[PDB]
Formats: sequence, C-alpha cells, structure tokens
Amino acid sequence: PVYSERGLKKAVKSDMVSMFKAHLIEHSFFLDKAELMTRGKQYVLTMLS
Amino acid sequence: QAENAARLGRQVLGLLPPPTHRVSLTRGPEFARGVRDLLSKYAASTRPTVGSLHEALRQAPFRQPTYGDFLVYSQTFSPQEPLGTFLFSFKQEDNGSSMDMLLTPTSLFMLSGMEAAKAPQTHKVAGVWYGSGSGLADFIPNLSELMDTGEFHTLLTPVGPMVQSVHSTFVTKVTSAMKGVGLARDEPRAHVGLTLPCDMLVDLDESCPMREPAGLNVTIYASLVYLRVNQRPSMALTFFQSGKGFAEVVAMIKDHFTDVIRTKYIQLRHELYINRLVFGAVCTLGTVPFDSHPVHQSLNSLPVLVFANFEAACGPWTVFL
Amino acid sequence: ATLEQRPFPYLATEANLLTQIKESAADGLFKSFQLLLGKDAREGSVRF
Amino acid sequence: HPGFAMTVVRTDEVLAEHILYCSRASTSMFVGLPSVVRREVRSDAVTFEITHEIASLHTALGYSSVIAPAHVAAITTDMGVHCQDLFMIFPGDAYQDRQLHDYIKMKAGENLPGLSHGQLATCEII
Amino acid sequence: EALLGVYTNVVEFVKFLETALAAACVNTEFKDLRRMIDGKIQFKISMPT
Amino acid sequence: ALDKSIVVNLTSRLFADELAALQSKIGSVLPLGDCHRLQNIQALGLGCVCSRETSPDYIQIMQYLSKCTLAVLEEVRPDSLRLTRMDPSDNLQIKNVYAPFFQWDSNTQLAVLPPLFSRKDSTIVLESNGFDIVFPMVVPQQLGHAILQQLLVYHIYSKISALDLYTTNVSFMGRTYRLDVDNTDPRTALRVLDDLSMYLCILSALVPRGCLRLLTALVRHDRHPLTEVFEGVVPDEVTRIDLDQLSVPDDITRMRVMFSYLQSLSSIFNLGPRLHVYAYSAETLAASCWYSPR
Amino acid sequence: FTEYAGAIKTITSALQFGMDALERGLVDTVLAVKLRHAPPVFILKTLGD
Amino acid sequence: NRGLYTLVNEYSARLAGAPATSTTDLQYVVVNGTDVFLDQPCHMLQEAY
Amino acid sequence: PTPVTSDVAYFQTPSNPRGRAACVVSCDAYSNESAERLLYDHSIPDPAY
Repeated sequence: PVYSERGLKKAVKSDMVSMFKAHLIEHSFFLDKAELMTRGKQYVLTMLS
Repeated sequence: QAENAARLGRQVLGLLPPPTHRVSLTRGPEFARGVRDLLSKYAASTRPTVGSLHEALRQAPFRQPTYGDFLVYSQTFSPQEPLGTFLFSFKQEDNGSSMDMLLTPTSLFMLSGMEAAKAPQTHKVAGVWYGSGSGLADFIPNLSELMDTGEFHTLLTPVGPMVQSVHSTFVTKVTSAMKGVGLARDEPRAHVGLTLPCDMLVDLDESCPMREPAGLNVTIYASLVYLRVNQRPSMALTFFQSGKGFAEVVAMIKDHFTDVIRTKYIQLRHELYINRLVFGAVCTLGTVPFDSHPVHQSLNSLPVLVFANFEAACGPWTVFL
Repeated sequence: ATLEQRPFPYLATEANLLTQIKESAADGLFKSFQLLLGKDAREGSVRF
Repeated sequence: HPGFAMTVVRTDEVLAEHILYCSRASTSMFVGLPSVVRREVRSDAVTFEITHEIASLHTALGYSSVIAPAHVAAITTDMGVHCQDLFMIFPGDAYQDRQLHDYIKMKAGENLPGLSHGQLATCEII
Repeated sequence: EALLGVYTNVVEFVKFLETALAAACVNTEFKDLRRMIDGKIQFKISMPT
Repeated sequence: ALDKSIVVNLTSRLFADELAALQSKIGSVLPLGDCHRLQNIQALGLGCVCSRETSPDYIQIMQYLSKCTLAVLEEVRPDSLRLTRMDPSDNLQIKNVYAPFFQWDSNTQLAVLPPLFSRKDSTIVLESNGFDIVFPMVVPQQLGHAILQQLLVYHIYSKISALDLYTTNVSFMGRTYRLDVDNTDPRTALRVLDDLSMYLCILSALVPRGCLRLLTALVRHDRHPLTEVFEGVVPDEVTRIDLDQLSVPDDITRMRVMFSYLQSLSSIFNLGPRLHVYAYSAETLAASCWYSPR
Repeated sequence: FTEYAGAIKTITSALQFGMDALERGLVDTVLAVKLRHAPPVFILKTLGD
Repeated sequence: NRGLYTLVNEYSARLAGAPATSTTDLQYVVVNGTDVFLDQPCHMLQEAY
Repeated sequence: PTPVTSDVAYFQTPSNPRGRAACVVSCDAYSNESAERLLYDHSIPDPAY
C-alpha cells in the first residue's frame, strides 16, 4: 500500500506498470535462475517468502 | 378501548409548541434552570454512551412548515406525479367558491408552445400526460393576449413542492408545502424533497476551476421568458441554481439568454409596441443548503433530479432585461 | 443474487477488511458494492 | 551546431522509507478534556463535533530525534528529457511581427493522454 | 436462494498510552488546558572551568 | 440549539506589534471562506481577492463579499484567533471600531462595503505569517449607496480621458471624503456600466410625454429648492419631444413599464448583506442587530 | 423494539467512531511534533563529534 | 546566511522555497502544503549531481 | 516493412514493432477517445521517446 496511498492516478499506474515489466524479466523462473547463483538458498527463500 | 385513547393523550401533549418562559419572581433563580436549549456544549467522557447524551439529543429546534390545501380539477393535475414536483397557482378571477388551478412545470411546458429541441426530453413526457395542449388552454382563453402585454408572470404565485395528492375521478385534492421541509405522509418520519426535471434546470456554478467561497446557502431561482416563435407568442420557463447572490445572477441570466434577446429585438426596428418591451421575470423559490448532491432519478424515461433538505421561501417577480 | 440494505444482525470478525478499499472499490476489485456517507450509514427501516 | 553550448538541470524524486529514532522522555505532553459541540442542524441530519486540545513542550535542549533515508521504494520522476516550455511561463512577451511569432511557435509547440515510463520531468537550458 | 454469511469489520481502538511511541514522551493529564495561555520551562546551566 | 464559533489555528506565535492592532479592533466584521470550526489564516483576510501586487477592482471585491459568510471577532490570543459567526437570521452584538468614523443610533440601517478610503489604514500586514488581513468597512445605507454612486461615475469619466475633485469626492452632510483609486482594474466595474447602458436607453424610449410637459411648465418660472440642477434653463431635448398631443391611455401603459424597469435597477445597485440595527448603545459603541443575507 | 434497539446501535457506533478517531489524533500529532524536530543523519552526525 | 544551528532547526520544520508537485503529470509547483512530505537536500548543500 | 534509417537502439529495449507504445493501462479509465491519442495521434511524441 506504499504505492497506492495517493490513489491510482495516471502517474502512479505508469510507475506500477513499469514494475510489472521489471519483475517479469529480473525475477522469473527463480528456481532456474538460482541454479547458477552464488547465493542459492538465500535467493530462493527471499523469493518464496 | 381507552388504551387507544391513551395514545392520543401521549402524542398530543408531547407534541405542542414550547410554552412561554414565565416564572414568578417569588420562586427565585429557578428560571435559570429552565433554560436548556440555549446550552450548546455538552460534556464528553472517555467512553460516552447514549445514556450519557440522551439529554443532548433531546433539545431540538422548533421547525414546522405551513401547508397549502388546493382543490383541483383532475384534468389539469395529471393523476400520476412524482410527489415532489414544484407548483404554481395561476389566478385570473374568483368564479366559484373553491376550484383552484395548479401548474406543474411539465404542465406549463404545454401551455407555452415552445419547440421540441429546446427541451428535448420532457416534450415526450408532457405529451403523454396531456393532449395536444388545448385540454388546458380552454381554461385560459387569454393565452394569446396574456403573452402580448406580458401579464402572465404577474398571475403566478409560486407555492412549493407537493406533499400528498388524494385523487378522485373528477377532482384531485393537492396538499403543497410552503415555509420549509414538508413532512412526508405515507412514509412516516420522512421528508419530502423537491424534484425538478434535469431538462428545465440550468446549473449556474460550474468551473474547471481554472476559487469560489463555500457557504451555507444556495438558492433555486425560477425564470419565465417572453418570446415569439413562428410569429406567435410563447413563453419559456427555466430554472437556475447558484449561491452567488442576487447582484451577480441577474448578470449571469442575461448571458444565458443572449441569443434569445438578439432574435427578438431585430423585429422591433420596424414596429415598436410598448407592451412588447417587457421580457422576463425572476422569482426566488427558496434555499438549498450547501454541498447537498442532487440525486439523479429516472421515471417513465424521464431523468429527474431531487433536492433533499429543500426549504421553500417564495419571492416576487422582478422584471429583468 | 442481489444486494440489499436490510438491517441484518451482522457478525463481527477478527480480521481487518480495510487495507486498500479506497482504490480497490473505485477501480472495481469486486462488483456490486455501495458506499454510504454520513447520515446514510445506518440500519434504516423494516417494511414487509 | 549553433554558436553556443548549454547545460541542463533536472530534478528527481524518490519514494523512500524512513527510520525515525527518538530518545526517551524528550517531550512533555499535556492532554485536555474532549467536548461535544452541536451545530449545522438541518432537517435530514444533525452534525456534531468532538474537539480536543494538546500542549507539547520540548523537554531538553539537544536534538532528541533523528530521521534517516533507509530504503528506496520507487523513482517517480522518470528522469525524462522533456524540456520546459518558456512559452507557457511568459505568454505576454512576443515578437514584433505577429505573423512571424505565430511561425516560430508552430516549429516548437493536457496534450499527453497517457505516459508510459513515468511522471514526466522538465529540464532547463543555461 | 440462501444467505450464507453476514460479516462485518470491528475496528479495535489502539490507545496512545499503550503504543510504544509513548516511551519517547511524558504523558500528563491536564484538566483545563483551554485556560492556559503559555507554558514555560526555564534552565540554569553552570559551567566549570 | 445551534452553536457558532470559529477558532483559527495559526502556525507561528504573533509579535507584540501585530497583536496590538488586533487587540484594538476586538469587535469587527470580516468575512471568511469556509464554515468550520478549525480554519487556516489564508481564508480570514479579504486579501485573497484584494492584494498589493494584483490591481484590485472594488466591484469584484464587493461582488465577492455577498458570497462569503461573515464573522465577528471575540478574542485575540497570541497563538489562535477566535471568532464568532453570523448566520440567518440571528441577533448579535456588533461594535464599530471602523476608522473613518460615523455616528449610529437606535433603529439605524447598515451594510458591509470594501475598504474604499484608506487601505493602508484598514489593512494590517502580518510579517510573521506572510499573509496580510484586509478588513471590510460597515457603512449605513445612505452613505452605503453614495459611495457606490460615485465609483460608477468615476469609471465613466476615466474612460473619456483616454479632473479629480468632481469624480473622486463622495459628498455628505458636514464632511467630504476621498475615494482610494490609484490602481483599479476597470473591467469588472464596466460590465456593471455595460448593463446600465442597457436599462437607461430603454427608459429613454418609454418616457411619458405629460411628465416632460410638467417640466416645461415648472423649471421656467416656478423655481423649487430641489430643481436647481437645471439652473433655470430648459434642456434642448425636452422641447423637441413634447410636440405631440397628450392622451391619458397612452401614458398608463407607459408608466407601468416605467415602474417595472425601476424594479430591475435594484439588481444592479445592490449592496452586500444588510444589517437592521434595532438597538445601539452610544458610549459603549456596541449594538444589537439581526443579519439578513440578500 | 427491534427498530428502536437497532437505532441505538447505530448512534453508539457513530459515536464510538468519534472518540476512536480522536485517539488517532494523539498518535498523529505526537508523531508530527517529532518529525518537525528530527534533522537527518548527515547533518547531525558531524555535529555530534 | 545565518548560523548553522538555526539552519538545522529550519531544515525539518520549514518547507523551503519553490518546491515541486508529486503524483501529477508534469512538474508543477505545489502551493497546498497540507500534505506534501518532501525533503530536499539541495539548498543547504547548494549542489547539483 | 520499415525504413532503412530506423534506429538499432529501438530493437534492444523491449517495445512493440509499431514504433509507438500501446500501453493503455496508464491512461484514464473508460476514456476511449483519450486512449486513441496514444496509439495513433502524432501531434504528441510517443510515450517511449
């Protein structure tokens, strides 16, 4: 609720759609991205919590 | 059976005007104890309850309307109305003892003869409550001549919203409301608000803002405009809603009827009749409180606004131009 | 399935229901709601 | 390239969550009694009013509370390369020929119905 | 057709004195604060050399 | 019953300078924006429409003044201003500290006007808060009209100039005064004059001929105390119109429309709200009056 | 009776609303005083030494 | 220009001159100071990054 | 088909092959006439560039 405490204006939805794109690319197939990370269990657990 | 008459002992004696505050001087300063409604700041506690503030809710101001009892032919007042319409009392001559003539704003739309597209919605609705328009004009044979010299606005006294209509076959009994909020008959403890069609009402405060002060008051005005269409005289009745004060609205109305004034006075470069110079008039139909939302409704469709907390305070007709 | 404002004996819950109601009801999270302001927020009357 | 060069100034806005620390007993608080005021009595409703008054005094002389930027949440400013239109700020000043002034204003420039990357941000030119 | 559940929020109050925010303050009840014009607290600091 | 009180919270402690002038005018009438108990100081002044850097227009200021609710001061605490309210239709104590002083009595009539004589006298600026406060003026209606009579005449003869002793002086029994015009926006004060051009030439079209013949019989020999405007010489126009013969039923239809257009001139010469004083104390300068909007 | 006693439940819950929205006024205005007297770290740290 | 102890007190309590709007389409200047919580560290330091 | 002078840096960032962005979640709700100006009006620059 930190994003929509102002109400979904026109400048909030654009800030919120730009995070739909950035989370779909960076954190997706996380159990496959974490086979090649150094951290591993630290990445999956903060993804799954 | 006296239990049914004991209910009238409660409800009549409980519902009376408050008495005059008269205490003899020999009793002492007991008269200060009889002043309860002037006290306005009540004590609050950590957890107040209704048992703490039942005395604060008991003092209420003394509000009461004054009703008008009208006995109308059932041909003019249509047998089905939305129970909050505004009323007018046309008066030409005392012919009989008690037969009175009342004009709803859709009824005065038919006596006018104004065109269809200038009020495109109520022309369908006022064409089905009434005939061609000559079912009412047979009462006033002077509608061709009351419009020429301009005596029609001097024969309307605005009355206020409906309260109750007891309808019979030939005669309809109509009870209106003056001075304030009329008490509703069929629903108990309710209040009849005033209903205007969305078509006649012309809102007046409207801004982008692109700042105007708030207040307590906004006043509904009536207007009645003498004009000519198809080389025949006809009137036009519009409503206004603004709390701007009377010095502005007369200038605000003239900007609304600019094109209507322009089309008429082209004609009197050729013939000047002094009776034709009078143009319009403006009445004050009573105040609405601030920030009440006019609630849209729909009846058969006919979109009809409604104003809660309306109180009626009639004024004269002042001739603007 | 119709909404109605009849004076039911509403039951009380432990969980809060207030998180993001201002912009979820306004953007249509759920169909068939009605907002009541001020003196309208009351259990009105019974009529059978 | 015209004869001069130019520098450009923006702004930026960051939604940040903050940590506020406050030491103990740093303000003395005074709490009065609430009262109930009845007013704006109408025919549909009667409005009330519950009021309350507070005195707050700072107990000690040193600074006793410290706020800090802790966690970036979003960037709102979009860091856009939109430039500020001086035609909007100064509408009175114009050229002598009103046929040429309506020409240059044609070659430069509520018009935006939606924006994709973020809230647009104006730049200047020095 | 059936009513299956008639549910309603209850807002539990949170007193100021039972928040831990009140640890950073000193709370005194003062019956007639509307009577007061101005408060005042005076310091005397001696400094040795 | 009902309550009326407005306590104005304020974000900085006032200086002893500006607290001394407010304490001098403890009974005063000033409008404010919204109808609530708690209120910012940026609604209290009349200076939201009448500022220094903006050229004020006294018609639009007066046009602003019939919209607002009006308030009376009770106390000036060093933090918060405390004000009481004026509502229809309520009896209330009123006290004039208004600096261009006039004398009232019991059963007098009043009205509220913008400051038109000395604005620097009638406005105190608040240096601590940055927002200045403008006090309006309360005037009895005989001088309430006569100032608005002169201000409409002034904008007529300022436009012809595109001098002052005839246009900026408001006359009254015993005293003469100066209107305050240095930077006035005439555009709202001329739309009123545009509508006077509408009424006045229609009044010239339906002039009764018997009433013009009454002046051709009067001002030549019959000299009266209130006809000294014409100075004993007939106007050239009045001799031109009375060539026709007089007939009674022509002027009956004329004088009714003469009558009905004089109903309309109230709408263009309105004051703001009105104040019907029923009792006024002389040595205490308080009064008692009931507020009537419109 | 069930119209009466359902109308006293409305007017209490409208007046429990008044006090329990005024306990929020303490917690807001106490926190608002603290934020007016809270200069940031980067200013106050080098004054601390 | 004044001493820096006065500038620390004024930094948190006084929203400084010419701020910007938030949440709205373009960069407007906010005159309604009832809500806006911004803290701008670009006046005291007098820089631009 | 595309003009031979289109930019290569358009084909690295993930946007649509129209040349103009088509995000309609950003604009106002139920305004069909205003969402047509994003897609096809060329009085304005596209919301990507």
